[PDB]
Amino acid sequence: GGLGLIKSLAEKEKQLLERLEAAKKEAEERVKRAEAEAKALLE
Amino acid sequence: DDFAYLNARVRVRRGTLLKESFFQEALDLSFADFLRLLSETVYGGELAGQGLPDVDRAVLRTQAKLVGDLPRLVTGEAREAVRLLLLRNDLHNLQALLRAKATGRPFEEVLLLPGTLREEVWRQAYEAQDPAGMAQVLAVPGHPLARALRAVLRETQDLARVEALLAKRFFEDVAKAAKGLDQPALRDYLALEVDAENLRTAFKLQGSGLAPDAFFLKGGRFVDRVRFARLMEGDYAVLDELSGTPFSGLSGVRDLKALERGLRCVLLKEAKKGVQDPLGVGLVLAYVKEREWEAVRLRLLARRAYFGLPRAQVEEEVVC
Amino acid sequence: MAVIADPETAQGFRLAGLEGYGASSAEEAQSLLETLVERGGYALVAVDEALLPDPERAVERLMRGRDLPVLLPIAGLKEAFQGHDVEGYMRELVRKTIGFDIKL
Amino acid sequence: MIAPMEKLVLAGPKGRAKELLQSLQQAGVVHLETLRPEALSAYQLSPEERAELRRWEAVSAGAEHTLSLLGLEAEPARPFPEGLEAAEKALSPIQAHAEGLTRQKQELEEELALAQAYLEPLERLAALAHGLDKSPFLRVIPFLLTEKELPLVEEALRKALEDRYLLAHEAYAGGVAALVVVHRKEVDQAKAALSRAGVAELRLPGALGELPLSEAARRLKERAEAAPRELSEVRQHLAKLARESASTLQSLWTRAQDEVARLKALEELASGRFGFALLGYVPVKAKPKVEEALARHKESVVYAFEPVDEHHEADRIPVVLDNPPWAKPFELLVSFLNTPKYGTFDPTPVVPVFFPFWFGMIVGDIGYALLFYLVGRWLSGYVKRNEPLVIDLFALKLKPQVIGKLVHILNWMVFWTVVWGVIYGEFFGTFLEHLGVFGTPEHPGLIPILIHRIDTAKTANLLILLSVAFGVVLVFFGLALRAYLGLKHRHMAHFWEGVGYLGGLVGVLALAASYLGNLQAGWLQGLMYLGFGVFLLAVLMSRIWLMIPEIFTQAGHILSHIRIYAVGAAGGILAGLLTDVGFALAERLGLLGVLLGLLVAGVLHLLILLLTTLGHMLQPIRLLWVEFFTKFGFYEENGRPYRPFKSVR
Repeated sequence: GGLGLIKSLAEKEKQLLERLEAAKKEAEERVKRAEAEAKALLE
Repeated sequence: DDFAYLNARVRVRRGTLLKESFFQEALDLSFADFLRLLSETVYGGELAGQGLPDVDRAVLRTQAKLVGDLPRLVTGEAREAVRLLLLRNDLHNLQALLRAKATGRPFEEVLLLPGTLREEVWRQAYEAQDPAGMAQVLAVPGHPLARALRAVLRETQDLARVEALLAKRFFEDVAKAAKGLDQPALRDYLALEVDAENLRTAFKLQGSGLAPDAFFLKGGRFVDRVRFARLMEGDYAVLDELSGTPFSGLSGVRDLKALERGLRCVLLKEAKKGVQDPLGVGLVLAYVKEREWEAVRLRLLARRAYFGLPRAQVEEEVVC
Repeated sequence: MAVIADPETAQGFRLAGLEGYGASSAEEAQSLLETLVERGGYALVAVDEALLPDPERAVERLMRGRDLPVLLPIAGLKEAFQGHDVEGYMRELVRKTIGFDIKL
Repeated sequence: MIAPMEKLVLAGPKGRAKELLQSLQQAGVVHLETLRPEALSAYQLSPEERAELRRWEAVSAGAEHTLSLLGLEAEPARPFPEGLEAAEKALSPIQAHAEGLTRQKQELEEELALAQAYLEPLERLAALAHGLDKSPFLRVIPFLLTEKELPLVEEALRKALEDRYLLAHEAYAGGVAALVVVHRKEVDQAKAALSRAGVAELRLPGALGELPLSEAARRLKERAEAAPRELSEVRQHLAKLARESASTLQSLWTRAQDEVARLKALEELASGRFGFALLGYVPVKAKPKVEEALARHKESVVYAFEPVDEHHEADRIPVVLDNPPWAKPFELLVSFLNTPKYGTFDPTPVVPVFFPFWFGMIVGDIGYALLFYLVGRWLSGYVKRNEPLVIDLFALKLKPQVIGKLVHILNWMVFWTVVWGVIYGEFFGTFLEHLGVFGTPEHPGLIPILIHRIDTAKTANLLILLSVAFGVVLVFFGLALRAYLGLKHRHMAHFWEGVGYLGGLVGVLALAASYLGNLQAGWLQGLMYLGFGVFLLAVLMSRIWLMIPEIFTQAGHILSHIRIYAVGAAGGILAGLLTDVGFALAERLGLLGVLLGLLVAGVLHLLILLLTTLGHMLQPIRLLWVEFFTKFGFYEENGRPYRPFKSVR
């Protein structure tokens, strides 16, 4: 099915948007790790 | 084709007309009395609410309902004749379309009043690369504007001088088609309109100093090109030279307001001669011009009631 | 330039080649006034008397400096049967201006 | 017959979509589809893509205007792969030189026209202006007017300065250059009075009606002496630029039209959120070419070629002919009509099967057949010349493919035409009067005529029966096609209607040949009763009230086939009358003006051929389109044709 191929494209775009959302979210998780390390180092 | 089956509905619509006392009593109102009298009128059947713009929109809808059908319900030589009656709104829509294409505003900029062809054609004509392609998109078979704009289109791409020369060729081809019909009175009425428009261009261009032969048109019978140049110059004697023609009372006038008022008066008087022809098509043209005089009277009384005009302020509007 | 009176009034100005607006209520008149003030339009604004009598308010609140969009309390046509009572406007003007109303 | 025309989709990434779109436009063998509705984006490309597309479209428009001002026409060719700004730079210099040359040509042409319009008049008026050129006391009222009605303005001159106002008209007899001179202000008043009497000042445009008359005459003479060599050099440099840059402009216009078509095709995409899909239809015969195009996708991002729909509901299906090589040329006449409903009966084969047969039955002049053969030889030489046929007052511009299809159709017509003309036995009309090639018992000279056709006492009923049999057979074939198509679409209304109309026609022919025909109505009385019963039974099973009006209209359509035999007999009788008159007036009237009489008769025969044979051929295809299509319908919703990606080349 062609719109079932659109559905396979929906699984793939969930993978793409997953890489997007995990990247731009995991970056702020590393922001958390960085501020933890540096604030403890300052203290 | 049948100039009588349409003439029966024309006589029925002629039965649906307001008298002169409907406006004479309307000389004193307060737009609520006028709203009630219009609510009695058939044109108030599309009466939406209160206000001048609602009144004008209802008048336009009533004009489309009672006058727009005359372009339909006919086929043949009678259709080719009756198409060239409600043609000023179509040429105005085409002129606004050319002005919008040359200007650059939105395609929904002008309000695009009702004419003869489909408005979807006018919407589709907003996007066209060639002017001849836009003419072919606007090409109806018996549309005189389609033949006029195509013949005038062999000058440039899109010019304002092209638009003015297209209006000149539009009046010229209208006169050519009016000569090219088997109608004893429609040719005379169209020629009277052509000579009046020549006089109107002369009075609007009096003192401009431009070339009158480039401004003067061909198709009239009441005036001369030398008379046209004399009207182009500051000589009201040429307007006094109009004796015996339908331009009788148009004499001793220099102000264009009362001049075109009397011109419209002479045109409506010539249109009153259309009741003599109950078998041709000029009776329907008389009905259309009667609805036009009613429409001018309606928007006039509407402005008078909405702005509180004096009776003397519009006394020169209902003399005929 | 720009004016605000009424759509029926403003279409004459747009026919002049002059930017028009039109508001039925006085608050919407200050709304359109505020609109053309924020969208600083060539420095002139005329306002009808019937909507705003003394339309200095939006420019003295917003464009306190530079004096640029010149305001005019213009007369409206349904009221221009009367003719604004120009003398009374002038008396009101000098009384607003130097405080001291007298007779000319 | 129409092909399978399967549907197909694919998807990938967006840049992958642009690359695959460029390939599938290079392999432009598939019509597209919208597929807007579900689970996908609108695939609005980019504002940057919109700007580049507007730039390329303006480039194509500028190339079109450059060819127009050059006068050349847009001929497709192999494109020029170049950058957009680079192609713009290549366009801009030639377009600038062309625009400047065109404006200079228009200006110099109008200037030479206005100079030649008043050259000698300005010179004679300047020779008359040897005593007031710019004298600050008296104006110079010039009027290049009509013939010597000089007293009509001399009345106003008598109203002017009476023993003064030097006013005469010297020369240049195309217009009497009435020059008057009195003063400044009184002369202005007198010019007003003379214009009231009818007068005009020599007001030229530019500077000639704006500078002093001696200086205007010098400038006009200078422009008149200079304009011819300038116009010749302008035309020469314009033609040189055209012959130097037309191929580059054409390749640029081809590449620009290709890129613009690719951009417009990019508007029809179906995005998948940083990824994109596309779908459409294409025939089954190019599925190998479709796969060969599909290999160029990045990992061949998967294209699926799914099957087309059934007899129900295939309206966005593309349409194509797909005829045989024998049947390929017949499609051009069928192209004047619309397209089918994707499962309808392609009647294109019966067109070449019967139209040439009825055409050969129509015209039986072997000399006119050889004239058509020589005309086809001339057209074939034009085709071998590989030039598009251009007919100016006929406005007939033709590529060689349509002309070759016409020539093949003409040869296929002429074969059966010569066959039936040998059957009628007529060489350039009745040459058997002069050289008795046809054989009758009245005067046997040579081989006998199968159809004598000069005598109708033995041949007319046979010819009418032949026409009626061919017409009833075609009517049976058309009603059978209607019923078979109603069975194929499984809509019993159309099939039962075709069955009832066929039964009514059969019973009508049976009752006609029984009552109005011969005797012995026993073998066909039950036949007519069965036809009437079939008509009534299908009327009950149909209930459409498609009345005896419909049956009588079908009957008239069947009976109209005798017009073929009618027009054939008419043309034959006319040709025989003209040939007998020519042979008599040549040989029997003297036997000496055989050249003059034969030439006049052949010229009249050529005039009659030019007046008759066009409509004579037209009546067969008119009968074909009016019968074979109309019994089978062929007037339902017109179909949607195969509009693949163009790649105009």
